[PDB]
Amino acid sequence: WXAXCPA
Amino acid sequence: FNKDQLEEFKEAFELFDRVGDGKILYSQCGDVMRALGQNPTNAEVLKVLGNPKSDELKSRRVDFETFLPMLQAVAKYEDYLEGFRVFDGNGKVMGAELRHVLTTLGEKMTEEEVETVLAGHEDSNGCINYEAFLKHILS
Amino acid sequence: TTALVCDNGSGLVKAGFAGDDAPRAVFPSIVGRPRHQGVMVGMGQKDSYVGDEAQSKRGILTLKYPIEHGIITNWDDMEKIWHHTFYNELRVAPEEHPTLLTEAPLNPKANREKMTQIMFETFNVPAMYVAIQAVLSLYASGRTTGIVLDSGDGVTHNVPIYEGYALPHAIMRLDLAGRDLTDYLMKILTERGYSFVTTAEREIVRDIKEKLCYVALDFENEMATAASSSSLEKSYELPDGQVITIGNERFRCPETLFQPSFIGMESAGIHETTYNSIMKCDIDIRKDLYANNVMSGGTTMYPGIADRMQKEITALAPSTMKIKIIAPPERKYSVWIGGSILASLSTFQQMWITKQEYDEAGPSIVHRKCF
Amino acid sequence: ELYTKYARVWIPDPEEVWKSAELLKDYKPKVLQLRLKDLEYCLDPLPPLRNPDILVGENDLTALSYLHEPAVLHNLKVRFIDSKLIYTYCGIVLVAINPYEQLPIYGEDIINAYSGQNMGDMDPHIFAVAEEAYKQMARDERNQSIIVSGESGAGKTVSAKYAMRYFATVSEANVEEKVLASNPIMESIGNAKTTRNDNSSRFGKYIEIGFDKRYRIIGANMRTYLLEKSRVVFQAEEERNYHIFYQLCASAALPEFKTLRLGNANYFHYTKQGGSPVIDGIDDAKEMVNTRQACTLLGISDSYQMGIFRILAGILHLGNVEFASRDSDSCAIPPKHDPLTIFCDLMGVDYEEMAHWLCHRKLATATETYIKPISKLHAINARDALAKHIYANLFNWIVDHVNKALHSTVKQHSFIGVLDIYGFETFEINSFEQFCINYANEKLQQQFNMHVFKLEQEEYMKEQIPWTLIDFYDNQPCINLIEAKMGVLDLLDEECKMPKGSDDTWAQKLYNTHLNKCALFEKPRLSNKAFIIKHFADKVEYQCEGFLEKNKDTVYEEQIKVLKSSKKFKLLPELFQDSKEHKKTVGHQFRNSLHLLMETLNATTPHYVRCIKPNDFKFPFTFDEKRAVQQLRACGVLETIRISAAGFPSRWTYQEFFSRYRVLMKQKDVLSDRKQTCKNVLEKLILDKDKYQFGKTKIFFRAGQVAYLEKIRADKLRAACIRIQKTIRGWLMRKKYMRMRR
Ligand SMILES: Nc1ncnc2c1ncn2[C@@H]1O[C@H](COP(=O)(O)OP(=O)(O)O)[C@@H](O)[C@H]1O
Ligand SMILES: Nc1ncnc2c1ncn2[C@@H]1O[C@H](COP(=O)(O)OP(=O)(O)O)[C@@H](O)[C@H]1O
Ligand SMILES: [Mg+2]
Ligand SMILES: [Mg+2]
Repeated sequence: WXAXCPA
Repeated sequence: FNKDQLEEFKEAFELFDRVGDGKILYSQCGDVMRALGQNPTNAEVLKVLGNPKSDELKSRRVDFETFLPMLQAVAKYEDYLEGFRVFDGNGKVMGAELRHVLTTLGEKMTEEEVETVLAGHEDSNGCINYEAFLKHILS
Repeated sequence: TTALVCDNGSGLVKAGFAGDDAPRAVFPSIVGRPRHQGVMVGMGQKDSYVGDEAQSKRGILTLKYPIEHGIITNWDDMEKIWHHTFYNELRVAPEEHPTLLTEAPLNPKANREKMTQIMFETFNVPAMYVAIQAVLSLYASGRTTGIVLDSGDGVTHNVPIYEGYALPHAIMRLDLAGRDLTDYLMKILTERGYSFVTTAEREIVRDIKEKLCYVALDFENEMATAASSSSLEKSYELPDGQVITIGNERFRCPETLFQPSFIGMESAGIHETTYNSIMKCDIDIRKDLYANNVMSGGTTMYPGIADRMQKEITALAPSTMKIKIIAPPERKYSVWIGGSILASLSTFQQMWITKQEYDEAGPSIVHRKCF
Repeated sequence: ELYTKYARVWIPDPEEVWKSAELLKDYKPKVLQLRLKDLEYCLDPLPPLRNPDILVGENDLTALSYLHEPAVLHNLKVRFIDSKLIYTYCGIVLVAINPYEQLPIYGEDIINAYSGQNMGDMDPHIFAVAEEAYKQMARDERNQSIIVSGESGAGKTVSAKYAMRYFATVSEANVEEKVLASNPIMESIGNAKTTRNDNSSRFGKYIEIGFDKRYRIIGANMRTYLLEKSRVVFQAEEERNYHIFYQLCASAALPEFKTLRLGNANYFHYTKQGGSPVIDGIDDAKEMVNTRQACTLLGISDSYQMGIFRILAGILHLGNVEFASRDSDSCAIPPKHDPLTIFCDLMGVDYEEMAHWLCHRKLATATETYIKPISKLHAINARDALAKHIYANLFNWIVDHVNKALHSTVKQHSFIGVLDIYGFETFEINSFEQFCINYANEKLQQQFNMHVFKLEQEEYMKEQIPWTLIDFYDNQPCINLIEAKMGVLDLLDEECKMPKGSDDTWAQKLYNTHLNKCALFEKPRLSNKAFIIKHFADKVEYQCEGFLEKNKDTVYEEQIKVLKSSKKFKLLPELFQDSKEHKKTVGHQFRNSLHLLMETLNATTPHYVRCIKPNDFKFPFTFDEKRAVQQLRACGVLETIRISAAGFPSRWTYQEFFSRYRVLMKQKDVLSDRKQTCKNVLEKLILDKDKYQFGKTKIFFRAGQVAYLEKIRADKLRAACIRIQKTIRGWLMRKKYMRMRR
């Protein structure tokens, strides 16, 4: 992703 | 018409009286007019008679004096020739075609009338010279 | 002309033509690169590998996935995976054919924009569309009311749909998926003394997960039982003919979908998220959602998972309600198949975002028209 | 405007589509008085007008001076009842009315009497068109084909008998006998009983007569199109499926059949549905023996005849197979079930393998193979698709053996073709079978409307004056409405796919898409269930009910493989012997097949034969106004009449006009080049050339100008003739005087 997770 | 013609016409008229009263029938009026040199249509004859009913046409009798105004009224070549050229272009006319049209079209005649008009006018081939037939019927 | 219909999972690529019975190319969505200095001059040189080539060579290679958690995260390799699919797998010039692209329901909105831009600029696709997975599962399963549960390699999500109205607030995404089952399986396998460290070695584990794992109907009874006997224990061969032997350790991984605390998620787990997705919906709908529960995606394939889902959800729902689970063996394909149907419907021809309409409007258009 | 007192005029009667009236007082430049029991009448801001009787009874209808449904309707009535003349022409069209009474007219004398003879010169007869087709195949090598069109029950097949028999005589080989012997085969497999008659044709049939380089007949080729596969499974109350089932069922007692283990027709789901097994007036029971004679004479060995009936027993037994459901999702045949047991022993496949594949759908990919259970409704739709897939192949194979016998082993130079296809149609329920029938008739009548326009343009380009004066009715917006994407067939195919779909949701999509968009589609007031199409003839209302179950085929490859393996008898592997075609829905198969037919006929000059069935009850040699009008509308004849009527309907040659109207002549009328005479003479006679065009060959008048020229002919005729009779009586009685006086 961009925040709460690695992607 | 002068008095002499009227006298001759009255004499002829009296010759046609088959009942003896010196009169003819309305139905004889046309025959007398044509016999006296007039050529009225049947329509003209009925018109000058006043479109008479069957009964007076067959039984009412008139003397010459009552006939006379009617004769006067009835009395008062190139079209006939073109009319014959209608039924022709060698100047002849078939007897069969003229017979058919005269007995089935227009003012249809009886076979006896047609046999009396056409008698002697057809040749061995059965052709009528209409100029000759016209001269004959004008005679 | 026919629409190509394409799915990018995290885990696989599933591809074919609209109106096929089943997908025509399947392969892993994986790009390999050589870890090494190649020794032999005059060997052929491969700068990279795409898809199942890399799966063949894997012991020599770094294997990267361009997609994880349903997000495209490095683009120049994903472009390579599509280039491989159109030119090598299906052997079509894509410039002739329209296309469908497939995506998880909440993911970052830039993902749609770039996924559009690649198609129109790079290939000059005639027209395109992007469709929610748990929608297409309903087309495949022949229904217009249900709660889909769909779980990929990389994302899991409920979607309630009722008579063709998708119901946005209802819709809840988890990021548990078969990948995090896999990593957890490696960490438990270390407990029995096997360490599967590298990327290809991870995929070796992933085949174990696909073959041997099953869902405990009662967790506590079998967790006692595995202490009580050999009987559950079962064994498998590594590629080199090593044998490895696995006990309760094989069911315990499926169980992390039911108790995410094992992985250290905070959230409910798929049963409780399903029931909460129902409860967020209106009371009128609910009797019909309970009537249809559609398992989708590959993660649901585990033996018995449907019977676990029914047993656990029963204890939450009111006693009278009929609750019923629907689980066709197709289901791993069912998200492709639904796209196969959808792209063939003549009504759909209105929907394609056309190359003209994009070239005029620009990739913002995908947000407006598509969903 | 001129109508005299004592003209005659036509008025609509409730039960005779027109009645004649006279008009009792002269109309004036809005109220009327007429004699007929005596009535006033009225106008809106005219009645039709009645042809002078000489024109009545003429064989060519476009000879008439005034053209309107009354003038055609009674002219055909008088020709049919009074003169006994069934055959009539309009333009190129030939129109036929079946007597239900045999005639001399088809005799060999007449056959020779037509041969060689130009289309005007005889009186009309069916041979006259075939003769034209032949001589066009002479003049240009191009093929000529003949199109025979009309209601069920109106003698299309008979007109084919005559069209062939003409070539059989005028063209040695058997082929006339062979084809005439073929009929009970195709009529057994392809003809059916429907609400308006038994022995209707449900398919459409096309025969090519083949010729060598010198136009001796060599032989013939049989093609079939537009087969109504959907009837085989499902039916509406009055109806039967195709006769061959009932004939076979009626022979349950007979020993050869006895192993087929048959039952009275009520016993089987496909026959049972209509509750109406008996054809009135004809028992089918012994008609099989006439079919089997026809087959044997036409060379199907008795082994294959037993095979054909074995398969039909198979299909009827298949229909009784039954599905009981575990679930919404899944259904299984009950564990011991009689018709599937019989079906297996008839067709030599393992009971358990059909019991498995009926129940399941397989799905398989390159890596993986899956077996799906399927619901009761899908198991039924599977069985019915299978039954249709057996039947339409069996049909298409029997047609091929008939073709083997009928082909002739010499290179064919060219061919003339005879087409037996069923007319545009209206019933007081209409259903997808009628939707297909009326779709086909739309294409056919387009081909006609365009070919006519070509031939009129040709006849104009014989001549100095241009085409543009012509305009013609155009079918294309309706064709698109049915045919073209997002159209009334397309949404029907789509509703098959969409996950839950019904005649209601289909109708809803129809209205959403079209209802307010296009002038040719309408909803009735009183229901959602149905819709109306304004076809070229008429508005037809079709129900949505049952379009879907009739629309649908999907064959399971894995079921048909079970049969295709069979080892008991050698027909069944041959039927299948032979892709996407397994997918297609009935409506799409019909679209394709109609395009095959239409490109078969677009390549080929048409000739046309109608049939208009004079009365419903089949009373002999008698007529009803109302049916005949409806037929003439449905055959586009009334449309063609109106179109010509505002056209230039009349043609004369200079010779025919001048020779007729010499009665009008006076010597300035005659100048040695007759063209100049007519073209001069008319300039005074009629207001302008706009009424009367001149070509190099011909003289062309507007409508109504004949009746004026007739009137002036009669007027001048009596103007001369009564004046002649006036002199002939005049002199004849002059001579009567001179003879009587002397
Ligand atoms: N039969 C199976 N049983 C259990 N897990 C499976 C099975 N098949 C695939 N998986 C796992 O689930 C994921 C693949 O599911 P899939 O539906 O292909 O994901 P996506 O739809 O995102 O491509 C991978 O992690 C794979 O290892
Ligand atoms: N020209 C004709 N001469 C004699 N009988 C005819 C003629 N046309 C029709 N019929 C009668 O009506 C029927 C018309 O043919 P049929 O094959 O039964 O229906 P169609 O030919 O209209 O499909 C024949 O069975 C016959 O009884
Ligand atoms: Mg998926
Ligand atoms: Mg017939």
